[PDB]
Amino acid sequence: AGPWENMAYSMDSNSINNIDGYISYTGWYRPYGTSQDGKTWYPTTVADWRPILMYVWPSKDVQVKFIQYFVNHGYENSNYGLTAGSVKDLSENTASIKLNEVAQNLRYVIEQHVVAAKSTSQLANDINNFITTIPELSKASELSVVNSYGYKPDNSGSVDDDQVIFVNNDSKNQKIGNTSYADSNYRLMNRTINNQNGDNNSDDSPELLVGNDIDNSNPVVQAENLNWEYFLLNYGKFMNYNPNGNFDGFRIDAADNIDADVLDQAAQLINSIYNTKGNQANANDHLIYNEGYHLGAANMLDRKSNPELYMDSGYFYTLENVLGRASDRDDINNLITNSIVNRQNDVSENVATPNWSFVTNHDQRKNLINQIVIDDHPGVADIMSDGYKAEYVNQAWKEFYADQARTDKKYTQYNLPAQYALLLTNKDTVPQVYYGDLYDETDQYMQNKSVYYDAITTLMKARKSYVSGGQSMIKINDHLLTSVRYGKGIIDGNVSMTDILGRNSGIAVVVGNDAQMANQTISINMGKAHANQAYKQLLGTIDSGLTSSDTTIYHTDSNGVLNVTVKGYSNPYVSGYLGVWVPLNGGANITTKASEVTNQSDKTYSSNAALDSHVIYEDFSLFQPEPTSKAEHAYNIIADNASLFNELGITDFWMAPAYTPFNTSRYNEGYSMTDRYNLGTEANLTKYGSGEELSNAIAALHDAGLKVQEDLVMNQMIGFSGQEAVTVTRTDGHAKQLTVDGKTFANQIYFAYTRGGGEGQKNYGGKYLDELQKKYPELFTTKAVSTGVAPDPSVHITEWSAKYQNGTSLQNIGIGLAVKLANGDYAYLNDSNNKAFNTTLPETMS
Amino acid sequence: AGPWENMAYSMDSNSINNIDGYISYTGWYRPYGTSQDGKTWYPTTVADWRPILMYVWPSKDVQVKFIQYFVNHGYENSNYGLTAGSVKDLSENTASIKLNEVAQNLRYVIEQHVVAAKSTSQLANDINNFITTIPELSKASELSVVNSYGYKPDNSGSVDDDQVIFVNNDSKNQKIGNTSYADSNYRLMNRTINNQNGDNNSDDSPELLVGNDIDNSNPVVQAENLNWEYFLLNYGKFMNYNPNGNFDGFRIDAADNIDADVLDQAAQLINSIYNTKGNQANANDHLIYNEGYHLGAANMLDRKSNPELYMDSGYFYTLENVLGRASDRDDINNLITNSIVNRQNDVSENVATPNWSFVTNHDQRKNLINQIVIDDHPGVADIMSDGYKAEYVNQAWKEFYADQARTDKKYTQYNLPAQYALLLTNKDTVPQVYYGDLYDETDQYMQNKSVYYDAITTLMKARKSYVSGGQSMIKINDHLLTSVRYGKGIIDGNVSMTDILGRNSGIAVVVGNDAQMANQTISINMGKAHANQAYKQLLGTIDSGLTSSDTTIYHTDSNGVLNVTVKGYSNPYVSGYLGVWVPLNGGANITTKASEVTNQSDKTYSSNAALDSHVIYEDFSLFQPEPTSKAEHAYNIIADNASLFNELGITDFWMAPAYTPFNTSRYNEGYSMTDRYNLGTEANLTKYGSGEELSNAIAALHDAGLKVQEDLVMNQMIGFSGQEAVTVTRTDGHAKQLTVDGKTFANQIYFAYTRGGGEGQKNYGGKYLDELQKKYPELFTTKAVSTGVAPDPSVHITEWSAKYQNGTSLQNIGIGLAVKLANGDYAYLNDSNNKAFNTTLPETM
Ligand SMILES: [Ca+2]
Ligand SMILES: [Ca+2]
Ligand SMILES: [Ca+2]
Ligand SMILES: [Ca+2]
Ligand SMILES: [Ca+2]
Ligand SMILES: [Ca+2]
Ligand SMILES: [Ca+2]
Ligand SMILES: [Ca+2]
Ligand SMILES: [Ca+2]
Ligand SMILES: [Ca+2]
Ligand SMILES: [Ca+2]
Repeated sequence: AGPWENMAYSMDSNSINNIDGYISYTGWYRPYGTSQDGKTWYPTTVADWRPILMYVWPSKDVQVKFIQYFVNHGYENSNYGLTAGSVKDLSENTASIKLNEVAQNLRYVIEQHVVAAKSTSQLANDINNFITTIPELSKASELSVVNSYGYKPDNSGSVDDDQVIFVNNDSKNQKIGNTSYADSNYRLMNRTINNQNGDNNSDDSPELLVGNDIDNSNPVVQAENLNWEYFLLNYGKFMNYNPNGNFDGFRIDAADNIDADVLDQAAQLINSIYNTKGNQANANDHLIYNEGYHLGAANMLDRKSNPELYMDSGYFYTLENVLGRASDRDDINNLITNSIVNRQNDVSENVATPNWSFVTNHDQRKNLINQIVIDDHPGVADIMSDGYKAEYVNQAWKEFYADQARTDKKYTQYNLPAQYALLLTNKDTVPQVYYGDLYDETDQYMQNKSVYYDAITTLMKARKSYVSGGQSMIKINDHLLTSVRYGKGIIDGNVSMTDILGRNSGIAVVVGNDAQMANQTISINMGKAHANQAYKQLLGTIDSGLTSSDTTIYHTDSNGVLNVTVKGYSNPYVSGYLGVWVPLNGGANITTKASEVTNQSDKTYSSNAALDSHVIYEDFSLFQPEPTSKAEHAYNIIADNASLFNELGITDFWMAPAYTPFNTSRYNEGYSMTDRYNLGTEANLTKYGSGEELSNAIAALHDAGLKVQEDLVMNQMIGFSGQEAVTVTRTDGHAKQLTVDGKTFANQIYFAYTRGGGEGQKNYGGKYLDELQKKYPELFTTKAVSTGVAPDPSVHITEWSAKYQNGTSLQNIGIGLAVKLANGDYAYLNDSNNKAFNTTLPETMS
Repeated sequence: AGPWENMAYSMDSNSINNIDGYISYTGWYRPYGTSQDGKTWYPTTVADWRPILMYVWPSKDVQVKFIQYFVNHGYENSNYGLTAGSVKDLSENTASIKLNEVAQNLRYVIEQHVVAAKSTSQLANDINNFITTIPELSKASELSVVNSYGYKPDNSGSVDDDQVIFVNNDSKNQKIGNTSYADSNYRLMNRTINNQNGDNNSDDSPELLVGNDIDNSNPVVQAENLNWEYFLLNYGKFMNYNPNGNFDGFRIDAADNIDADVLDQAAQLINSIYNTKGNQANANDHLIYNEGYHLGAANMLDRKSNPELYMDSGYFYTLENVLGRASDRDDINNLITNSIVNRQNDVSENVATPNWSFVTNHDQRKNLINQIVIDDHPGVADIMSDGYKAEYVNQAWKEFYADQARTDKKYTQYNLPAQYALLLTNKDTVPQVYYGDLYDETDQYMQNKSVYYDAITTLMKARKSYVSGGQSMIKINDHLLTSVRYGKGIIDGNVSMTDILGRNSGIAVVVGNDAQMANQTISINMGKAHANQAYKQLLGTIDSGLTSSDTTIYHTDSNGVLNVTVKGYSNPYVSGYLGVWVPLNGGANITTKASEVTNQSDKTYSSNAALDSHVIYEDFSLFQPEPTSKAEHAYNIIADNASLFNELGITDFWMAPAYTPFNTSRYNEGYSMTDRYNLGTEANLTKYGSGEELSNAIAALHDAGLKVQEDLVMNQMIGFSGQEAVTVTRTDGHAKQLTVDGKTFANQIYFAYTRGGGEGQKNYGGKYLDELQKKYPELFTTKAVSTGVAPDPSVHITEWSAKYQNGTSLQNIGIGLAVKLANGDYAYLNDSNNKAFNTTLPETM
């Protein structure tokens, strides 16, 4: 009958793509009919949908660009007045009447193309491409700082300041819109570390990192975290896999970036289940160690009587600045002082902050490799984002291994054996060894021992026999120190009486960071307990590198003093000097059990010989490849190697984030995850294997006497498949509004991917809360610090959604996708579920 | 008779150099006797002094290096066992008794040298040089971040993180020491901007910049600032110079970096003398505009009913980002939205934050020059500090002038005329013009006009005749806007009825930033008050540059619409487009006097046509040369040119900081000052001239109808000559303790230069406080925000000292100079002035 058939077949979701009642220019809809000429109109079936952009545009300008793009991409018909020449002079200043005329004729030429191919598929590509040319309909309008003037890439590989926060919006003003289903009374952001009570922001630790940031201030979320944690502490049991395949504790990821209440609550759950507060015997069996690069966390943990191990990142920087650099190395004395533990004369217990320390972790390998890529692509701003490429990393790796075998290294660490020698002999710490320093981490899992394997395992194994007792570190000259442990039960170097175990243990580590250091003879006080004793050299420096096979027998005088002679070397392994001496009669195990030290009734963790006896092993690398068979699954190899890890004195196996990875994430490593409860199936493996294989790995490790921790990731999820209309504001990592190249936006409706969770969340979300409330009522009557209320188990989270999220890093969708009428009213589809406004549609559809 | 004569001739200041009782390894003392051979000793005269470093050292290792350094610099005698081979094997592990034996023989050899020549002059240089090799006795021990791993230089030219703060130290522990004369109960640092009350650090604005930071939280200092301000407000009268040579108000330097009590009290003073609060007629005659690069100051000043003008630094960034960049210019639209004032349809009065705005100031020119220097010397960390050289700056200037003349500019601003076109036509601001944009600022003052003189002054003069009424800005395309003023007394574009002054004023500025923009015709709404009216093009673009002599007569239709045709151009002056139209029958002055607009009884400054009638002129460049004659003094030239400034419509003459410069400061410009009250004498000229010459410049400017502001500089002084023993901690510019390459220090005695002030401070410090206290008692009963205490005029500051200071930027002296005994007790000289400890000297002394 007429062109009114452009109107939607119905004014509801059955005919009009929408998201919570809002329309998107990228949406499609089913009109009543279509037409290849103005004269004949065919009604649409239920399978005939058309892009909204054929009918509506955000401005007359975009409408002109729509015409101009399609005409120049094959949709011209001089009979209808459409050709490159006929449309080149159209602009926003053309009368509205004419432009619509032209637009109405273009649809005809489109339907012509649709009919010839019997398909909208080519048209779909042309719409998608064209959208890419319009900033407000594509990602550019999100104002990534990557495109800002003078932006430099960050070798972390992510973009701290590309964020939007989810804000409440219950407006009755249709120009502002209404997303009340996504409203929240919580979203208390930056309640991080000492700002848990919002009254001390001295750590300045940001809430937003990457992905969908989880609102860990919401009591229903806080309840779900406990459900999740409880699931993982019983993983094998609750999954009917190996009944001994359960995690014992947690590596807490991004503990500087979540509401700190959830640290209290994870440590409360483990105390409720296992009785850890005031009982180091039990607490040492359920380690919780927090990832952090903020020194203030050590204040907080000491304040809370140490519910979690603090990460001694200051010492990592010390290690790299003093020993790792090529030149301009820092004062050798800083190794004595620049850590959470001053180790000049560490001759006490229960005084240091319980802490874990490292030479490398998976993030520090990431930063260095990314740096290599950045160096090979100067002036390319998107090299770590939209212009990131795997092949660049492959090339940086070939550079990394080649640089690693050099003496004058360009990118890799100098003095890595000395670094580990100090780590594995320091008192008052739980040291952590990195998988990628033992194995070449891009090859299949544990298939290539690195150049540093022999030296580190030599030190790891020696720690079991020699590292106990007091500690003393002495600066010998400007580039040379000794660090001495006195042996089991020996408090200090003036102790004369000891038992057999102490007598035959203790250790001297000698470290220099001047490759030109003059030959010279030094005196090492080993302690009165070690007078007239035979020592051998566990590990020494030779021109080509390192030896563990010096057959000399060294002797202490009647004062426990050992004289050795040391000089500077320069080789792939040592830039300076490295030398380690242990008692000749030694070898017996000297680890301390919790029942041999005095329990501290007012601490969870307490820094002493028992806790010191522990060794954490980071079991993965982000650059670990995908396996090509069942036998290359990390879980399976880990099961078969449980005894090797125990031989090395590892007691605490930090296992990779096991969760189902978003399949387009950069490393497939598990932090970018779609499902917190699905740790792999036969049909859908993770990089590491299947959940059943995980439960066997954990069981094998327990059988070798080790405890296992899971990377608990409360900060964010990535890869949700469902969109919600959310009101957002462009912010920085700290959730403060951000202006980019003079532009910003606030309180705008955004079609973010926010709803999902997988079958894992559907079937296990909230499943144990009733059981937890029965067994542990305290978890749901203890008021959280930041909120003043207890975790709320009366709601189960079976599917995530924006009401449970603080915001998201930019998703590359664009900010002007929501359709707005000429007067600025949002278009809207009213029905039973969506009652924010009356139905309000563009004229062409209405 | 023997080595006991090494002891000091007396255990007091008469024979031992010291600072407040503390001894320095760099000091000298008079021993009782000296000897060349260990056998004969000659007693010393009053003139026979020896360096302490010949007798005492901070460690055995430095004693070793002292021996080794002097033997290898010509103090060798094999008869005395001193030769290069005889000393190379010494080390801190040599027995102390032997090293002291060796050191005693070295003195004999030193004394041999001292007798051969008849002088300790060569020994002085050897000592001085030697100290340069010991980190703990020289500047490296200060932990300058310039030397840190990975340091990059800052084109500001200073080092924000090289600071120490002065802390209280009244200890009876001789290992901690005692500097209680330097104690204070104030030193409330970072009470800056919105953190005046200590409860809102959201601006995060640091206390420490450079030099000796003045503790503007101290009530005695606050009272002295009032004394100073009152002196400057009466400069010519109180100096018996020209009786009309007095400043009228202030540009306030580093307003973001001083306790904000001090902004209140300068506004209070102006109000007490001149009755400015609630009276814009008086207030506009006594402008106080605040230097600021922090947006948070706009809120503070709005909260305080605008006692000072806010500095619209946001808009300056917008100007450089949208128009001045070579490429990737920001959205033209930002010129409408990105300033303290949104100018889409600015059709109101008394709403906007009273503000001053600029295209350039002397600090932005400096950052750019330094950046040229840094580009010219990549990878050199000290290039802006110890490695700074004027010759590099000379080279940068040859580059600046050459690049300025290019079309493809590498360093200088694109579209500078259009920037000033927008600045000088914007409503709701007091615009500020930069001296260095009208003149080639490295030449003698005003001797050389720049390439931009004709254009800026054309717009400047035009403002007198055309710029008034409401404002509308309209984005025409992605790279092109019009900004329009409707003329005197015309509120908006819909007003139809107006007097003759309105009919013949108003102005259209058309600004494009796309040099390849297509030729196109545009419509400009001039307002219903401007229908059927002839227009002339005041300033336009031509292929080679700018015209202001287009003879074309343009006409508006019956709605006030002006149709012009514009395109993109590319030449040294325009990258994009610039075009300016005004009514043909215009020319009459249209500035507004305070009495024509409604006074705001609850504001000091209010943003309306009278405030908008003012124009600030920054009179100086840091790179101004030294004059070579009397005729070349900036003051003398300013007096001869007062009519020029008023012809340009300048009403507010921002005068350079007139204080006596520290004679080795970088620009000699007056911010690095030794004397706050001495603005130049005939025998000791500042760069700009003599105080008497300044008074005649001010009077000439007044004679031309201008008001004159002095750059008021309360943040810091530099160049004190008196040292004090002060207890310091290494900090960043926010007074937070800092670690550098893993090192820090805290509560350490430092021999800082902190005492001075000049005769100006002696003869005028506190001089008017009795007068002020009787005239304006409120100044000394109003309690300051930060301290809850009124300024205290019962102590006069006639000499500055560390008790009146927050701290200092690193003075490049060293931190381990104070002499420490083996047990860590500080050495000390007890006399009638210094009673912190018993006298306690090294054993040799
Ligand atoms: Ca977070
Ligand atoms: Ca992390
Ligand atoms: Ca229990
Ligand atoms: Ca994949
Ligand atoms: Ca991104
Ligand atoms: Ca360095
Ligand atoms: Ca600064
Ligand atoms: Ca200050
Ligand atoms: Ca300044
Ligand atoms: Ca010149
Ligand atoms: Ca010139």
